[PDB]
Amino acid sequence: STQPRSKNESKEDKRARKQAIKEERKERRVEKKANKLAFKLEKRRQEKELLNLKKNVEGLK
Amino acid sequence: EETRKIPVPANRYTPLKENWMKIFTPIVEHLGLQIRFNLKSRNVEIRTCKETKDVSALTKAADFVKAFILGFQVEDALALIRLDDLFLESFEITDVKPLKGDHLSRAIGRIAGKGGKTKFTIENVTRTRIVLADVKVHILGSFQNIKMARTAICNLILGNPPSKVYGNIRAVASRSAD
Amino acid sequence: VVDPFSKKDWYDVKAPAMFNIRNIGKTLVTRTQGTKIASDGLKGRVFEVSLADLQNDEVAFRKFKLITEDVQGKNCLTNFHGMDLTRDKMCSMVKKWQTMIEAHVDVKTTDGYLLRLFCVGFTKKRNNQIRKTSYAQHQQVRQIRKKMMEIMTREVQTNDLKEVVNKLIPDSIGKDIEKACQSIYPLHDVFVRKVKMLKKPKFELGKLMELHG
Amino acid sequence: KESVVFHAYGGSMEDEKEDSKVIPTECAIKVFKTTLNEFKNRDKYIKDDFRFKDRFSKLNPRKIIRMWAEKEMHNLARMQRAGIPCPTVVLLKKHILVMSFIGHDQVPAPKLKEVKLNSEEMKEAYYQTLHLMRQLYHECTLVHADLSEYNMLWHAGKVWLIDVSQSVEPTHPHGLEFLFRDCRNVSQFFQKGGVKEALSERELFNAV
Amino acid sequence: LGPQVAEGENVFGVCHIFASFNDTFVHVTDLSGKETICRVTGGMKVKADRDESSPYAAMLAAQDVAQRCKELGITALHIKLRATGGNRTKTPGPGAQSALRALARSGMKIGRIEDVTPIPSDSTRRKGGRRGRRL
RNA sequence: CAAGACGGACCAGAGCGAAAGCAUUUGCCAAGAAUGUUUUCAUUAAUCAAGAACGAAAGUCGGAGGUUCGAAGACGAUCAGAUACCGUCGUAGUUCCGACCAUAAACGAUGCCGACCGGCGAUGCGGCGGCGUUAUUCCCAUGACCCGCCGGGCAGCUUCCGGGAAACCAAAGUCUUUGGGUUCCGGGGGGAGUAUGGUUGCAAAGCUGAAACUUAAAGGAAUUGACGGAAGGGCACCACCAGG
Repeated sequence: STQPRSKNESKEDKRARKQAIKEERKERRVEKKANKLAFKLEKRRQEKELLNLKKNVEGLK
Repeated sequence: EETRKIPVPANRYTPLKENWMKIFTPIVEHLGLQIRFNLKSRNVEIRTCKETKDVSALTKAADFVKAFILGFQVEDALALIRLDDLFLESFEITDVKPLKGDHLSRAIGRIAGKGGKTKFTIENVTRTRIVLADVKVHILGSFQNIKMARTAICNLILGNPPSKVYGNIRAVASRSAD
Repeated sequence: VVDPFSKKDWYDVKAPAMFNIRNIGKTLVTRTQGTKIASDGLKGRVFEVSLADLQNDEVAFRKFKLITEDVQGKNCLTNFHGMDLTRDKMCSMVKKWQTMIEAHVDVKTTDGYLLRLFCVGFTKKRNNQIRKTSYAQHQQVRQIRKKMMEIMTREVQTNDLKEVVNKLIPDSIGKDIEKACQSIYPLHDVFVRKVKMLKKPKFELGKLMELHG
Repeated sequence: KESVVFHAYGGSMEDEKEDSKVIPTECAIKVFKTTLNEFKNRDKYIKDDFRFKDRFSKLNPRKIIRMWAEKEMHNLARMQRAGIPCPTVVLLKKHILVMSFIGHDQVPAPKLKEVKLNSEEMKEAYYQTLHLMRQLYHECTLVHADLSEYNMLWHAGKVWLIDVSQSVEPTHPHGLEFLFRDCRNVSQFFQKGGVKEALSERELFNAV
Repeated sequence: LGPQVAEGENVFGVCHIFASFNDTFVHVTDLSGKETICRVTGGMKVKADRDESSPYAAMLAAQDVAQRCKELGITALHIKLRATGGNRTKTPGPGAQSALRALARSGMKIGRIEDVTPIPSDSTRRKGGRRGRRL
């Protein structure tokens, strides 16, 4: 939420907004870790595939 | 009558005393204003008299005295006294970027170079005069020249290498119809 | 279209009886237009006056903030508000190798005027001092500062505004401090730096009557 | 000396693009000379140009030739945009620029000096040259600086201007003097041809 | 229209020269500062954006305020010199010296040159980031 | 007037602290090195697996407050191709309080303790010896300058002490003439500080940490300059000016 804070807001208004921003912060960190894991698995599999290409299937006859 | 007094630092009191005759000669000859050195106040006071030819000569004399006290060369001060469009643009080193300690000193090197070669090249290219005091850089020249000098000095003071900075300054000088 | 300066007026502002030069000048004031009185409108103004514009023989690096209070038929009775040093002078004072001592006091005078007074002092290089450094140790600095507060209080708290203003024009306080600090560490140049105005008594006339004449 | 002009027959592109430029049947390909050391005196009209000074300060000879070709193409496009009679550039490739050929049946248009025109034809050509110079100075905001009898071609009773590679903007340090020299050369060429209505060099400079 | 004083005494005003990096403000007040007289900015004369901070706009504004103060009888001016201050550049620019020079040209009696900038004891934060500023 | 922030200039090749770090006055709190001692204990010591406190900034949980600045996010310029670039706002954050986090180019890129080994002349602190100078001549002591000497520091200059691949270093010296005590740690370059496992963590992450496979180099100091798209001069009626 890109809502500029004014001077007139009181408690249970700023608190809820900060807790909300905290919530999507924690969530966004969760899918950041998930994407790190997915790209890690994909890179490990593609490295195994490339090294397999080095080991087998490269030639003419 | 009115007078203008310029304070004199102790770090340049002997340089001003050595060049006292060469400063007081054009001040009383070409402008015709009384000049005194209040040793108690350590201030150079220039006052008008009945021998004053015209207005704004006292302002030019004050500008020349400020240029001499700041650390600029005597010929540069005389040229600023003779010419009309001359300004003393000064900027603190820490205004360009937040720099503290040894890195700040190294940044001075990035304005100076080995021997002052970068400063001399910038002075020749931009047609300005640059004095690098301990945390300050004072530039004297034309308004467009002062703008080009400020841009080049800020670029060198922001980490950029001196070769690329010199090339950019040469490009700006060629693009300014110098 | 209509020139606002035609509705204006030029009131006179004078220095008090303390200073040799009397007329400190002219003020542009919008005239009374029924609702708001011009006298009340100009009652809360400050004036920055140099000491060489008040006394001929004195120095030029002191400035005075002064409040006017009363209107006397295109005449303004002005009271002393505070004093400060010239910024060019302050930039001239701070040398590289020289310890600076600052102090402030909050002194209520005998006539009810509560002031926040400031004092700056620089250390003195000696006549045969080969050593470029002239640093004062911190306990000597604290002792100098404590003597500075006690001396400034002892020549301000015992007096009204008249004697304190009379003392600060030649800086008798500064000469007294520089005389008294030669026992601890010989000091170079001490002045009362800034005079702030903390608390003003109730406004009336007779004090201003004797203050102007 | 600096470029070679070749007449050629253009092809018909079979690509039915709505934005495809129409290729002329006869085209002129100008290829600038890159192996000749006689181009050391051409830096005066390139270093003064603000559009390429940051490029001219660090240009190699091949890059200088490419920048000159680009400047010539831009000058030709500016002249075509103002309605001045000049060849229309189709495509530019490095140091070779392709423009519309001036002539017919692979015969280039003869120059103004080599054209034997009558008195009325000479007056019309002088008026067309003056109008073209005024349009270049006012609308194109450029000075040809190489205008002469060999830089103008006569085709179908019209005067066409070529070699705009050395053209510079009027804001150059010596653009006005170069325009005055070109006007003086045009005035001398008109006075040699018997045009009594031809103005002097100063009058032509003031009018342009 | 003006003060009713003899020729010998000169009427004192306070001329604030605020030299920003956009343009310059030449604002004339009394010695009080309460009621002003004239404020001619850089955008009064130059119809552009580059030359707002140029010395030409400064000298034109100085000529305008000099004409105005001669119209309204103001014969002497104390000059307070101001830069943008704060965390920004502390030194007054070339527009300030150009404006004071142009005022001194137009017959103005020069009083005190008091360099009044809002200099911080300690800034809050520099407007630029940790990287750098000014290209 | 109010709000929070930060303590410039003084500010030094200075100071203190185990490091991180520490700059407005005043009081309190308990520390702390060095110096001085014809004081006391008498071997109580050095370094340390395990284990334990502190640990910049950023981050994470609960509150408060939010001036400035500002990750994100929103504008506008700039173009054969700009999405970097520049200026305008702006959320978390930046601040305080209580817990996690334990990482930095956390750098003197130099473990800690001890011995020997050149010179110089400055600086800080303490002490000692002093011609003389100032507290309006001080009436005795006493502060501030000047000349030394000692101890422990912070650093500089210089040397063919010796080292060293050299840059350089009074330690990086006393090393094939190799042994004072001790701790940690490196073994051609990548993969890789990666995967897996254990453990700490709310989380992000931290500590420990491979291999398969891959290459003949990767790297360190110093010396020149092909070339400047680097700047100067200087030369020539086979170049120019004045001309013929």
